[PDB]
Parts: sequence; structure tokens; C-alpha cells
Amino acid sequence: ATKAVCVLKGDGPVQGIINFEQKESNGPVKVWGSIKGLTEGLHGFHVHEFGDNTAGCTSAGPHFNPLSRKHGGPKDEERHVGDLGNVTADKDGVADVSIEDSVISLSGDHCIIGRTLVVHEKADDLGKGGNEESTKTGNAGSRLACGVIGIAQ
Amino acid sequence: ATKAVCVLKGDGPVQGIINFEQKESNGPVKVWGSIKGLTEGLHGFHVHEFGDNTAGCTSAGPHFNPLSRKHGGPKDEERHVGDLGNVTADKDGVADVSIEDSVISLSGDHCIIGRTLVVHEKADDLGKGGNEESTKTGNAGSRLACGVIGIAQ
Ligand SMILES: [Cu+2]
Ligand SMILES: [Cu+2]
Ligand SMILES: [Zn+2]
Ligand SMILES: [Zn+2]
Repeated sequence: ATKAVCVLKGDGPVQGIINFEQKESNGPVKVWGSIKGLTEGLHGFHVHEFGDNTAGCTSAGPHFNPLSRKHGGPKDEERHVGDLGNVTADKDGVADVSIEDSVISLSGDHCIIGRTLVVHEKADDLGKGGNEESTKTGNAGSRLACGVIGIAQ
Repeated sequence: ATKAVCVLKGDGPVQGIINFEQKESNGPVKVWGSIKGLTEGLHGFHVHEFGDNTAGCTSAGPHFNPLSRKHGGPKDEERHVGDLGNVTADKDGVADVSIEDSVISLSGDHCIIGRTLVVHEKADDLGKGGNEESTKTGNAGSRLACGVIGIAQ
């Protein structure tokens, strides 16, 4: 798996398409695409553990966290494998996503293929909210849109 | 990955949920669940190559076929890794799926996690339709509903 893709959908008007590319095995992973229907500003953005959409986005479960760490920001050291921090929405509620990250992988046992990607109601506080919940979801809030991450051409 | 799941959706009224379980590494894989909104009778049922739903189900691409074989039935020897043959709809258009298969896998390089599952308009003819198209799609027809296959709890 060099490439992947994911279509985000939800009950909301929120929706988008996000691509992944890992040119090198165990190298970094460019993540990019575009989401629309967001409130202007920051929104949390994570890979969650399961490709389950049985019961909407709640089925996805908690943040993908195979090394059992506390939640954090993507550049933080103590973080969930799935913690990609935030994405930023336009005036117009379009967020033009573009991220490199080398904690996640499309191969290996950090492989995120088959897991749900989720964009959230509010900003991820990157674990620095000082409340119980911040070291788990980053207080990112409810799950506005999501989709399973799949192997792309 | 012991278990997986996939939610089938489409433009049609067709929809359902399908589960997967592979108790042994490289063993067989129980596939079961239920789909509704079908025309009574047989309907083709395959894993296609890609977890792409960019442009509905067409983005999924051709049948998952990593050994470059000709299309067949699931118990046939010459078959696509993704050829699970058919599923059967009620009077009421509910199909109660239940299948063992050991060509597909949730691990290894027949891993189908991250690929689209698709249920089709007509019956898969298992390659025996004698026409060009029958050794590719089994003449199964258009793509009524589909979804990416993801890692389940
Ligand atoms: Cu999250
Ligand atoms: Cu097909
Ligand atoms: Zn997290
Ligand atoms: Zn086939």
C-alpha cells in the first residue's frame, strides 16, 4: 500500500475526501484533500481504532492508540498514533488539509488502513486542556463526519 | 486483524451490514450479515480492488485480483481472490448472508481490509456465461451498494 483514500461523511452537512501517500515504506505520509461544511476555525482530526460504521461515527471507537499513550498533538512526543491534531476551516467552512506525519504508516503495525478517520466539532486541544477528557479526545467534541480509510489506486 | 466489518450503502434502497471473522491466521474467514432492498433471487457479491468511494461505487475498480486470474465462482479453482459468488434475496428482498471462504484473508497479501465490498444488480454467472464480460465481472451487472471493509472490534 503506497496510496490510500477516505471519504468523510456524516449526519451533518460536513463532508470531504482525503488522500494519503507513503512513497517510502515506513517513511512519512502526506495527507491531503479538502473538507467542506465546517464552522470557521480549528477542528480536531484523528484516526480512530476501528473501521466500524455500524452505528454512525461512534462505532469507530477511541483514538487509534496501539502503544497505550496519553493523547497529544501530532508533533508532541507523548501522543496517540492517530493524533493528527487539527485542520483549519475557511470563512466559507472549507478546510484545505495538508499534513506530513511519520508516526502513522500505510504498512507495518501502525498501518491505519481500515480504520476510521474522523473530523470533529471543536478544536483538539493537543492534550493541554488540563482536564481528564483532554488526555483522551483532546476535548475535540462530537464526531461531525467520518469514513473508513481504504486502499487507493 | 481477527475481525472486520463493512457497511453497504448506495444510491439505491439497497443496504446492509456484513461481518468478517478469521479465527486463525491464514485460516478460513466466516462472512455473515444481512442486506435488504434487493430484488428476489441471486446477486453477485465481490471484494473489489480499491477502498475508493470518490465517485460512488465505480471508484472501487475491478475485482480484487492480485494473482491475475480469470473471473470465477468462489469454489472454482480459476477465480479472482475477490469472487465470493452470489448471495440470495428473500421474497422480501432481504438476503441473509453466510459464507466460509479461505481464498480471502484478513492478514497476509490476500488481506481484503481496506477494499470495497460490492453487491450487484444481477446474478454472478461464475465465469460460465461464455461471453467476454463473464470472465471479468461474471455479468453481475451494475453496482447496487458498496462499502469499504474495515477493522472491527
Ligand atoms: Cu477524535
Ligand atoms: Cu463486481
Ligand atoms: Zn488521541
Ligand atoms: Zn472476479
